[PDB]
Amino acid sequence: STELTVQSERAFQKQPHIFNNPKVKTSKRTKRWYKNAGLGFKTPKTAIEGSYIDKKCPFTGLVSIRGKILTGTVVSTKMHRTIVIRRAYLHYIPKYNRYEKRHKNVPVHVSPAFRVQVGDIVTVGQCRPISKTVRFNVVKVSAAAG
Amino acid sequence: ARGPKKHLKRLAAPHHWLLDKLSGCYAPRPSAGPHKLRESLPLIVFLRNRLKYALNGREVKAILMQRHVKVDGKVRTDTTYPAGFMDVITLDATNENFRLVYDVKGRFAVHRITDEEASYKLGKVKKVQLGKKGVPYVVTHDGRTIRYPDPNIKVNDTVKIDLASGKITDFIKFDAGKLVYVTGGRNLGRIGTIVHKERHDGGFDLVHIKDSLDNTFVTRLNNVFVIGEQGKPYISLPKGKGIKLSIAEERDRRRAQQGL
Amino acid sequence: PRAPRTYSKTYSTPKRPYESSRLDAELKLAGEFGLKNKKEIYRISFQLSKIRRAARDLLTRDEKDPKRLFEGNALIRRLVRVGVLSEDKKKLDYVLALKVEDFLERRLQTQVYKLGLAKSVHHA
Amino acid sequence: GISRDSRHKRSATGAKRAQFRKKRKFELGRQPANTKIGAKRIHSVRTRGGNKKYRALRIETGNFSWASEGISKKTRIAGVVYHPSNNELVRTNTLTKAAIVQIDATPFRQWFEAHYGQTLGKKSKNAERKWAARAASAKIESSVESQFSAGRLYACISSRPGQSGRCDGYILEGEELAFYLRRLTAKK
RNA sequence: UCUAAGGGUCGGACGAUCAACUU
RNA sequence: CUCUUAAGGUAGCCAAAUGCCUCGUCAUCUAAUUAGUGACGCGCAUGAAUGGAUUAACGAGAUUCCCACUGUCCCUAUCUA
RNA sequence: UAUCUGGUUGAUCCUGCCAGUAGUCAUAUGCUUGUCUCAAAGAUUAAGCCAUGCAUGUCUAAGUAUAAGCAAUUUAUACAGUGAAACUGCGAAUGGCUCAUUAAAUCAGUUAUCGUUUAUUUGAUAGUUCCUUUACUACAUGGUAUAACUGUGGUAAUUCUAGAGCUAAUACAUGCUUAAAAUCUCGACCCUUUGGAAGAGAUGUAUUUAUUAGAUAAAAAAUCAAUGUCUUCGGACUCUUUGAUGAUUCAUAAUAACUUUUCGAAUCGCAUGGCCUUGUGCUGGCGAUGGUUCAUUCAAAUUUCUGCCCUAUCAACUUUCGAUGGUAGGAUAGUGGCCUACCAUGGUUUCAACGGGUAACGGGGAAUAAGGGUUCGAUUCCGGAGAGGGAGCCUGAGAAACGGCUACCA
RNA sequence: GCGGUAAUUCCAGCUCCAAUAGCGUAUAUUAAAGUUGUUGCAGUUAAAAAGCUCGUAGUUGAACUUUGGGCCCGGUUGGCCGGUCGGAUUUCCAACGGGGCCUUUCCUUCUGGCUAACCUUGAGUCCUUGUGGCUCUUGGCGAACCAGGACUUUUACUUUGAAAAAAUUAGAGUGUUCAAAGCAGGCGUAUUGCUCGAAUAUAUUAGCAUGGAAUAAUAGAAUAGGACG
RNA sequence: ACCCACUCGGCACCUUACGAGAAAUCAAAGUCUUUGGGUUCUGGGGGGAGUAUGGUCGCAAGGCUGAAACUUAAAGGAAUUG
RNA sequence: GCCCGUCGCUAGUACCGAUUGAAUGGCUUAGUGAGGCCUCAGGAUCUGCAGAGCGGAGAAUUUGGACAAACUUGGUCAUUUAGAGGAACUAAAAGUCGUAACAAGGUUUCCGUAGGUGAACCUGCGGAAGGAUCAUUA
Repeated sequence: STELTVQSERAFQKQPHIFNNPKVKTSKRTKRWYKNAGLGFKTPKTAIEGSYIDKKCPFTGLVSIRGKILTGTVVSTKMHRTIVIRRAYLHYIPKYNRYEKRHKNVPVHVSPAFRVQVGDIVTVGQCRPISKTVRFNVVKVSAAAG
Repeated sequence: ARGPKKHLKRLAAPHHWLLDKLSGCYAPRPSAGPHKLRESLPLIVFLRNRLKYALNGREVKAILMQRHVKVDGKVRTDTTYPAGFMDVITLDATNENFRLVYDVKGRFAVHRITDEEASYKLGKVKKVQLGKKGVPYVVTHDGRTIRYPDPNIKVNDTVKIDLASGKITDFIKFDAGKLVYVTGGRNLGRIGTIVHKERHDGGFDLVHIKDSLDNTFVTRLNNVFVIGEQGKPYISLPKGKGIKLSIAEERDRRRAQQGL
Repeated sequence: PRAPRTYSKTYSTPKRPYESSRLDAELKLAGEFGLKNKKEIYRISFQLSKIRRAARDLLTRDEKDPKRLFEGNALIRRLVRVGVLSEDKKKLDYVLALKVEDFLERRLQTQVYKLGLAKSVHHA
Repeated sequence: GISRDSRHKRSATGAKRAQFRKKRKFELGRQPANTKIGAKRIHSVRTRGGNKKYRALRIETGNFSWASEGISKKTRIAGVVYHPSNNELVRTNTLTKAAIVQIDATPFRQWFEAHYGQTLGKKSKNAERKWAARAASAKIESSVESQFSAGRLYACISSRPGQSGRCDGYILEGEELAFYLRRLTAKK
């Protein structure tokens, strides 16, 4: 969808335990915390130079990516900070010795360090259930057409 | 099921203990201890079924009540005690000394040793970790923990405990060309070198192995146990040297050896 | 809940029960070898069909296939140690040409009366 | 009794699952503690493993951190102003995490006037060597210095007193403070 | 006894101001 | 098979407001039913724009049953102008 | 071990079926029946009901002995053997039975817990506990309150129990001990410096909170805030600490606070020795049980991905009351709409959802045998669920227990 | 389909037949059944091509882009001798694949860590008139693989492997007396111990790691916003 | 325009049949047990029955979808002689 | 020869069918609401630090919330199930009516559609050949 204006919500969304002592003067306005998630996944600039919060982003957040890493195409970009990915695949029947087309949809969380849409073939990784369906978080994203 | 389990069924025990299907519903269900039960060995298994010294667990219990046994030089009286790899077992009423290790067929082996070499052992470092008060510590595969280690030690290496004082001494790192025992899978019991490590960040890095016969095979890393330098094990090895003959070589050796 | 006791049966019936030639030959061997009923014949044929199954299984494979080599040699030396087979037919093809009368000659019932001591299979 | 399970819940496809097993204690839930403000009333609780939880109910004397000064005091808890989840919590002056309040100022006052030797928005040559050394770090934000005149200071919670039994938090500073200040003049 | 939501007017993402009834 | 009509009542519908016999027969609703309904039909004397059959909806139209309600009643009493 | 045959016709060739055949670890039944070995067995219908009886209790040298028990036999006037009963501790949550439920529910295989608790085992681990710090505070050791027992008794009746009177603990509840060290605050004063300083106090662990470190990807300069060592008093600063993971706010340490303050041994059996300043002085072994935290084990819960039979005369479902998601909180051991406020309108589907049916627990596996398949799998192993049905619940590490309790129904 | 008076089928008797301590019956199921058909049915007339056409999903979907040549490497079978006291290796021989080079032919690249190998050579010698031969650091090899940055278009398929509970299945060895079975057991001095064992395979579909790069798809650079530098 | 010749695509025809088929017959009904170019639909003994019920569409007739119990050893196809 | 439908007797299968037909089980609204859990309270009874106060141990009872058994009524689906009367089918050996079809079956046959008729069926419109014509360039 978009990115908010950070403190749009009733509560001061911030990075916990990240203190920026106003007695100390500085050219930076906020101590930003971020990280690499590893597996060679490249942390984007936007995490580090941005002001968005998204605790559930693997960058600048408190989830920890580990487990499986999937890829898939994007089909729904509606909800706030979460999407749905379609995983197409095949299923082998020995009786006829053939395949057929099956698929499964994967609701995931997405960071507002990415900015995505339909298409946009995805890298996504397992992240310790988030809300009731969402077990996966975006890690990297591809372009579609150009 | 409302709690843990106090009873095991035969036909579920590890295949390498070599129990008959008959003679019971139930097997010892090894106690909690250093070693995980499927990777371990009970004392009753060691004595009754392998060394034949006793005939019933009744007698075996009587033996332990006599305190004839120690483990790592420590008297231990439990029937179901989970012994396992690199332990020490010694008996003084017969002055026999053993060391627990698998066959090339992955079965815990009758490997007798001297009174010395029941004076030391090995321990694979499963991890190092910074215990509180700033104090570091190390752990093993046999559940032991150690304070104040050699800083150069890191994970997956091995170490020479003394036995009884703890007291780590000279050790060996994980690095190429070293000598290794296998602790899992089809390759369990085998021996060979390190020839290459295959890294895979995310899980289950692999190690290629070459035996003395240039037979080559790969395993997971958690089933590794470095044991010394090539042509220089730090201990006394069992028969066969974890070298994995074929079935043809097996029967050939059997028929040729047997006779005269 | 103990270990189940393995078991099996040692024979198999025919598909076609009323066949003149089959009945006649079975009875011929019965009279020849001093037998009790068809179960024994069927049992020999059952073992034989097992063996020929194994034979086809091995011989499907390449020669030099270690499985076929090991198992064929072991099977062969078994069959010869029991003596059903001659000393020089020691190949996976001749075993297929093998038949039940070869098994039957190595019956104790036979070898006794063969080596005197009975004067009749029935006496034996 | 209560459950936290997701089997009572419908499915992703709006579907309705069956009663697969009866309720189990390892999925239990417990009813809350609408912690009010009063005498120290705390009921201890057996949790799983025999580990203990501590349900506060009526509190004063909260332990609050001052970040810039890096200290931590114990404060006569005053009252409640704002809560994002429900305004009822302010209406009842009921305490949770994220449960903004006012508190006494005098301990922080006397700490400041003790350490820096100064006053709050109005000899012993060793003590003088201390005060002069602490000088020029003895400045603060004007806005936070304001409430000192009033004697009642704004703070937030970091605890779950329905779990810990403790009511602990920290005085506001920075731009979070400015946010909730905009909220103060907006709501009150 | 309270809470929220629902307008106008004037000044440049807002600021000021006035009045309403309705859920 | 006959007499006989201009034609000989077809489609359809019923003891229906049209049927003597009649409280018609059968079933149902009832403890009990000349009631009502549904079926039957040689229908005294049904029947096709003298309109036949059905028909949602509407009816200060006629009728039966049910639920609730109640001095209609068992069974009367009391109070006010 | 790849096999067929009889029936339509007056006869012939096909299609197509009926019947015949063989097997069935798949049941019943009939007839018959000598032996050897081995051995399934109230699943099918009634997760229908049940008489009687049985199925979980437990002690070592080593927790509690005045049995007004026993034996007698021997150092013991505190006991010292054995040992009922009782207290205490542990277990009784395993095991065994059954398959009714359940249709991506379970279950199989494959992950993950940097998102969780963990009795027990094993290995590690605790010098700090009090007090304005000379007229102190049991440390050779501090306190009651109970059974068991005695006797008084009730009830038609149960493993019901009421009063009174004794008495222990590794029960219950209290409460001391201990080295120096440096580090921090506080400070009398003195003497002005470039400032030095007695002496007052704090500094185990746990809990909760805030903050900081937790480096490191390559090599050199200037400044300032402070504040450390060396001064060859102009000054330099040279050796200069850094853990692991693919990855963290991890490990851990530190500062300032917090706590109806967690722990830091008032316990038990064997032995019995050495040291004098001869007190019954001081030292002193073996092991048994406890205990904080960590690790390990035992597990446990959640959890990734793929996989379920029939049904379209089931095509839209989902959101009252979470239906999908977000933010915050609460609860959980813990993530999570798990629940609550508030907000958004999303979420699934002809690749078959939803609904229905299942005479459905899943699986490993069984039967049939050219092959590919089909059919089956209550059942000797794993996993799950249940204990007449529903719900709730105490204890404990662990149960929504049922050979445990409460309520409702039959 | 037998029976309506001389029943080859009924009732028995006689005789005879298959199996045999087992045999039959009923029901369910499997093969038979190529009568459910992926392998592997049929569709003019025997059942069955929609009245016809369009059409989304689905299924499928033309060809084409390094081929050829040359060099070396060293194997495992099969021969030709067999040296040898039935198994043995070198040459002679092919066959069969396998690996690495050159032919205009990434080897993902750095930043260093590491160098082993020499273009080295700084001194000459053991020793055949000397490049036969090796210790020996000072200019001068990357790959021999550590580890951080950057990507590599990605899938599908396939090979191999690991990881994969046991029991059951196949299956190895063994006189339970054979056999089902079991995992034993067998050898001396059987008065004073010796020892082998208790295999192996199958274990899929999903997931993981590797090799392969045909086949079938996908991407690129065309408003060059292209590339390398 | 008519004639010859040639080629595309049409309606069909004639002869043989290699081949196919149960046979009639067929240049497709062939290129099929030596069983695979792609793809949709339909059928599984006969009857009951295209009936019942449900749904839907239709003004209505009627259409589309589409059973069951029950019953039965034949029914049927091509072709030969009578 | 074969064969068709109505009618008729008998048996049976299922269908419609007034009867607000009956019955079992779920799921449920609404209502009622047990039970313990936590919670505001309470304070029989014991007690710390002449009596003082504060301060504990504390049962019965009690406020409130959640869980929620169970119950009432209605709805509701899923499965059985009664019913006058009606209307089909099937079957029977030795019934009534006729003779529609197979031959040019004696009106060639059949399909769809509409009407009518005791019955098979007749007729109308439009098709097919599965016909009783592979055929009239002469």
